Amino acid sequence: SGFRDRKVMEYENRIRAYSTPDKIFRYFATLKVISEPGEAEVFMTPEDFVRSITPNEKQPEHLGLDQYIIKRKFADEGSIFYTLGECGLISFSDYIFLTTVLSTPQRNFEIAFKMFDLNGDGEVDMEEFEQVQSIIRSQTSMGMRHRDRPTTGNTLKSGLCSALTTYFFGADLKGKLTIKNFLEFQRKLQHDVLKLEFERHDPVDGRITERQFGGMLLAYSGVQSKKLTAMQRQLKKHFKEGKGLTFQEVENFFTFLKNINDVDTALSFYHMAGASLDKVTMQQVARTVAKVELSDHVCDVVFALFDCDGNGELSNKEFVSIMKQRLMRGLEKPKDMGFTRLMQAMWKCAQE
Amino acid sequence: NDVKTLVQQLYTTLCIEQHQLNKERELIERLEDLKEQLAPLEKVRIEISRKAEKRTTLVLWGGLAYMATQFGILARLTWWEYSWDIMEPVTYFITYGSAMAMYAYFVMTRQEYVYPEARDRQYLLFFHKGAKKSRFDLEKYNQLKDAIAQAEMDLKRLRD
Amino acid sequence: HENAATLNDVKTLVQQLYTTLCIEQHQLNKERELIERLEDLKEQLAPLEKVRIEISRKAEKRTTLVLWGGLAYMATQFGILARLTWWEYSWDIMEPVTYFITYGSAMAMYAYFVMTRQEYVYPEARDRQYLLFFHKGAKKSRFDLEKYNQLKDAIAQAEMDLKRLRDPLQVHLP
Amino acid sequence: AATLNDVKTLVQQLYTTLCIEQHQLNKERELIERLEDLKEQLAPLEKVRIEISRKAEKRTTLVLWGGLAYMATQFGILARLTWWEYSWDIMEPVTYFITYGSAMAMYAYFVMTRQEYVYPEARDRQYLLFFHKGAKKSRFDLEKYNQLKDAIAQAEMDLKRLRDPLQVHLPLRQ
Amino acid sequence: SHENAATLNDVKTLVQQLYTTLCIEQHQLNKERELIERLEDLKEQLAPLEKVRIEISRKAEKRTTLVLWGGLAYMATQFGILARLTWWEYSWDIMEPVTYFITYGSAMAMYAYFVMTRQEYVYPEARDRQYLLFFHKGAKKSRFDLEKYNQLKDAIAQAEMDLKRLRDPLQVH
Amino acid sequence: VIVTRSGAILPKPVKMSFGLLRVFSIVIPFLYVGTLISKNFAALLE
Amino acid sequence: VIVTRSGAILPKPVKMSFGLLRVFSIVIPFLYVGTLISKNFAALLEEHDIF
Amino acid sequence: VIVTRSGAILPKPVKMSFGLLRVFSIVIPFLYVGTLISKNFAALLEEH
Amino acid sequence: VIVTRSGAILPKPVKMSFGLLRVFSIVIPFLYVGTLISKNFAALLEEHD
Amino acid sequence: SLRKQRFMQFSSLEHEGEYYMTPRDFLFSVMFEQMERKTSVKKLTKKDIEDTLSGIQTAGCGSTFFRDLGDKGLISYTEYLFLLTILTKPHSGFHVAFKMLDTDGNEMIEKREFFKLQKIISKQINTTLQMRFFGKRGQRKLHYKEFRRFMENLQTEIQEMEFLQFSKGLSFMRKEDFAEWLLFFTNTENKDIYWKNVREKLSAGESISLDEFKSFCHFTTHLEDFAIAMQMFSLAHRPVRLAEFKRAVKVATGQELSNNILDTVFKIFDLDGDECLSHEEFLGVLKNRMHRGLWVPQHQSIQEYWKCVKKES
Repeated sequence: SGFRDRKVMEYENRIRAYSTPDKIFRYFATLKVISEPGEAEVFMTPEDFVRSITPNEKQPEHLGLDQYIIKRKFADEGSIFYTLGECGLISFSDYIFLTTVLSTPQRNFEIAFKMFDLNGDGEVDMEEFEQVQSIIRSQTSMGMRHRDRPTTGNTLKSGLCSALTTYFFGADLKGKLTIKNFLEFQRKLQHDVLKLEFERHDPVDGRITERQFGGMLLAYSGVQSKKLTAMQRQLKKHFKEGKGLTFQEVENFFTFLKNINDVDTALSFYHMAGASLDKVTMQQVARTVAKVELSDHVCDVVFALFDCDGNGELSNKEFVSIMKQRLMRGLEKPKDMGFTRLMQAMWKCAQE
Repeated sequence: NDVKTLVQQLYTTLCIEQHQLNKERELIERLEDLKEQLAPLEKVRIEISRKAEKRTTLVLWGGLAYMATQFGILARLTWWEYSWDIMEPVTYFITYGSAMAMYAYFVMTRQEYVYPEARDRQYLLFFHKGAKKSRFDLEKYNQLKDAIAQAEMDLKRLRD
Repeated sequence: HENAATLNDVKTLVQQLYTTLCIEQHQLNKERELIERLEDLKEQLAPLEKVRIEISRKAEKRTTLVLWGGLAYMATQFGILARLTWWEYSWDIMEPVTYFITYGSAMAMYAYFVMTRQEYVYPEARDRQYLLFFHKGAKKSRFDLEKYNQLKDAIAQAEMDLKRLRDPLQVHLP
Repeated sequence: AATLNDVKTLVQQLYTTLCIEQHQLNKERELIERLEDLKEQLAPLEKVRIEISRKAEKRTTLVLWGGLAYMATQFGILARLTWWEYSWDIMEPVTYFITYGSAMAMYAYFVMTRQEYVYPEARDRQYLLFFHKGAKKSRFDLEKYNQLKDAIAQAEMDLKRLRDPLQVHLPLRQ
Repeated sequence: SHENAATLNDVKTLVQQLYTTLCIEQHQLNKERELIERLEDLKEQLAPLEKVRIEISRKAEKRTTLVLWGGLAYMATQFGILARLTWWEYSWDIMEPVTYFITYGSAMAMYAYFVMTRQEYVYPEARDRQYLLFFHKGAKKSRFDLEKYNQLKDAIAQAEMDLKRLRDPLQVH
Repeated sequence: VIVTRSGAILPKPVKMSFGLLRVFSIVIPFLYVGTLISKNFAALLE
Repeated sequence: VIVTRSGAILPKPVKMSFGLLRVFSIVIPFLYVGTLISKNFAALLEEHDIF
Repeated sequence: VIVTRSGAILPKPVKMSFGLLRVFSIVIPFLYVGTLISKNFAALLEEH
Repeated sequence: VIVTRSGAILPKPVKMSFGLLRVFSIVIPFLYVGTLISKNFAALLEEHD
Repeated sequence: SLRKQRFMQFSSLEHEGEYYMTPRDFLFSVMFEQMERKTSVKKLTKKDIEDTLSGIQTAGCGSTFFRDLGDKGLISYTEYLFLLTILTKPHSGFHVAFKMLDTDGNEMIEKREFFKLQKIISKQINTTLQMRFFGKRGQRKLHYKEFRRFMENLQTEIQEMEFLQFSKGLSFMRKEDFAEWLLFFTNTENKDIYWKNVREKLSAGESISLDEFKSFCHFTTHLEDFAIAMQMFSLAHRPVRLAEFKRAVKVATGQELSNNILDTVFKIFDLDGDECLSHEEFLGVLKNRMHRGLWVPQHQSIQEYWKCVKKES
């Protein structure tokens, strides 16, 4: 509002997308426990973590870049974040690890695990799970933008957090982590984060109004108010402007969404197979490629902001392009200059 | 010996009254032909000293426009496209990059970089490089200007 | 010898001239004359030195005012950037705006060098500013600065001439 | 008359030409002596000034050091308070309002005393303040010293001006 | 005479005898000749004390125009270090303090230069001081007796200022 | 310095006619161009 | 600059009467007003806010 | 100043012969050496 | 500049004897008492208040 | 382009004007892709239709039924493009294509929908594959698993029929002509540099079996996965010797190639001493093996390198 509510939220984005993850951590982190004989580490409650990802979310008014709530519980027991730290408090060395798992294709772990794999294929012990973790980290965005800064204590020379080392490698620190239960762990995460992001909408009776779900779907883009006001018109046309959606309703759409690399093919086919895209089209395809059943209400609001302006004809190349960048959250970008990865890129092809 | 000196001094005063009264009528006829050997030559220099002024008055402005684009290149990167944390290490290596040009300019011309001095020296380099093209004799010119100073420094020294 | 004979002859002839022509008193009256044209001249600008001395304090009362209005402004900017920083927008939001008014000065200390062909340094910057506040006032009172500015050149030239006529090393009025 | 006023100057230019050649030997008789009693009178007066200009000179040699220790302490309380206690992102505000705190003191010094504040001139000014105050406390008679220090050079510049008309026999250059 | 008629016409022609029967015109043409002779031998004692100084002022000039470059290499290698250690060897904020405590570490080294030489650090008048320092450091080595040279150079300057003054086109000599 | 050695007050210093407008109208249409050279640069670096 | 051409000590340079007070009476109140102008600008950028 | 006291025009200033060559050939091979001296320093800093 | 108007070499400039030792000694303790007064100050800002 | 032209270069069999195709010259175009095309013009009428479709109703396994139908059968211009995807396109899209255009949960299509299916995969008069897939009058449907198992048959036929081409007409082939088959689509500059090290250290050892050679042809179907494995071995700096190269082909295929072929591909690519394979372009010669592209001319490279950086960065 022309005050430190928009000029700050638009600063939040420029710190969420180009600053070193050390600055991103200690900015969003709020708790700074000193319950020690004089030591001091800084954690972040799980709610802050999801804020450290989604743009257009303002940190509480006072606990900014180095204003912390000094301590001397947070996440539910079933929530994945309880295996971390003490109650839900994410340390730094975990937050950086916890963000390579969230935004890495499932194939990369299928390969990383099956290549070091000291004896067999799919299982790795601890010391092999440090190369694997370090390698996959050395390819993600937040991996090449993180030079250890011991001055502020936020260093990553620690192993895994060790409140989950045992969750993975047993108490003896000897168990060989199979690849199967890991890719289950990751899914347990991505569904847990999708819950926190959902609860950050004040769900009355577990219901989220249609407009608040649209904003939850396009959040990882620029400004598209014109689009959410477009579906705002259809709210009176389809008369479902007082129904909302539940958490299980939205979650199915995001399970469908994990197969976008195939629904792009399906929709493109129907486009060139002489068929007009509408509710009966995508409702069916969600059953034949993703096998997940979508409700009409979700298939109502999607075309309400993705069709050819009032005809239900889903504009594929606009739809897949956005879902491509919202499926993997806004942390696949280079998050750095574009110079060296272009200059040396210019050398190699311009020479021939 | 010493007597030869004083008689020399009292001979001048008996002759210089007709010497100074002569040099006044002699300087004029000697100064005026210069003031006619100068006017046709001055009309050329008064033009090269203006078509070498415009060449160094748009280097002044041009040197300010560069301080404006380089201020719009960074007021756009810092706020709209990129952040400040990614645009700061590059707006220091030019605030220090220029502090390496203001020293490479010194060692290049043995003169410190100051706005008035570095403007005049640039003007001179434009003049001679411009005076060489119109081919008017700068040697005869400047030696007609100092020769006027001579015929003027003494005519003021002839108050008596 | 024979030189001193004629030498004493020219000595004793001109000695009569120096006595029968009242030379000792002649040169004295014209020195009295120029020391008199330096009084009607010093009296001539006296009606102006009591007016220019009024301009040169009015135009000085204003130059010493802009000087403060340059320290106040420099302070009232320190008050903005220190209250828009600590209990307002966080400091890291201002660091890109507190540099575009540091590079904004090194571009306004150059646009001043183009606007008047002399680099911006404080001592001469008030001098050029003093002269402007002078001639603007010297134009309203309408006093002939041209005469005064030329008159005060004759006083300093005549007095230098007089102090040479009375040179204690090259006696002219024994 | 025009026929006789000029010859009056002429014979005036003649009598001096018959007199000044020895009038210099009359002058250098005493001008090399007036320059000699001033010296033996200055020596007791100048033995004080050679002391006043040392007990007010080491008072300004340690303002040069004191001015440098502060410039080092203000660098030692920022090198520990940046890498050990706090972080740079919380010390950057302070170490900018210092850089801007000086640019408001190097300007106050201008409007406070009409100078530029360059190092080699602000030393001597802060030396003269130390000197005169050291001359006033020690009951030094400054007005007599400096006034006596020029008359001892006025004679020196008169003797040298008189040498060349007597050694190489050239006219007086005035 | 009672006027300019005779008494001045006497003294103005009486002087003519002394001017002609004493051969005073040879006195001027020789009192001016002695100066040229007094000036020619001066430019003869200087010629041996000049071919050796012109060697020093070239050895001590190259040894100065080498420190000028040897300050530009520094300001370049202090720019390649920071351009590497700030983009892809460290972060920028690990290298902001280290690159500010030299911007400030110089405003303490160009002040400690002032205190150390009572001079102000600006390029034009701080170069020659190092050139003027390399000269005497070479002069003390080759012991060419600068004390005579610099003084004798004043004589040639002074014993010529009057020569060009003796020939003044206004006065007669 | 205000006055010369003789005491004559120095002549009026010359000001550039509209000298404030002749610079405030060469930085504005050259500050905007400072964006286009960058706005089309990032749109090429992406 | 210490001594003149002829070795006479320069006259004592004149200071500013109440020098270090004329400056504080112009740097302190305007330092405060420097804050008050931003407060009532950002604050009054909300009620009468358009864009 | 442009003109001298009498009114004549000052002589052409002497530009350094092959100026920018000498400049850009002592700043470039000492900007690269300024990089190479850093690469093998940090990579040596993490040892001790 | 370097030579006087007559053409004589200017006199050798005078280097404050032991200029560097005089200068390091006044900037080691002063810089060092600089840290020592910052260490003993943050410990007084957070605990005693 | 060339697809319309290259098909017309070999289209000796035209019926009713429209250029048709038999597998014989069809294979000739794809088996070795250089036959010095001399296809004359001959017109086969309805009499050839009865004989060719009857040839479908005789016999034939995946390997032979296309081969023995040389100078027989019928392939149109469109079906050539569809078959082109079987060799130059991954088998993933055919899955999603069937289960979206079938009878809504059968993975089977009738005679009709196939006509559209040909045009579909192209962007991404009874012919032989028609009656091969349906009845004489379209009695049966086209099950996906029956088409999935079908393309694998042709997938092996193309390799074997060209295996003997490089295998001197014998079931075996030494390591030498394998390299000739390995880099059959090589450059001119580096080709001899390989052949040079082929000349010296590659002893005339044993041969390779027909089945095991096709295993390598199965390995070159998932090389994209293999690009990651060797890339990740660059980050964790380690050689690419047999111990890890075996691990690489293990996950890049699921299966495990025999040592004999791994020995050769080493000796052809161990240009550093059998520890540093040219993995940056070792997969390059595999990826440019069957790509239907060309090298950008230099003056066009003066323009298209602007497009290089747009995608390469």
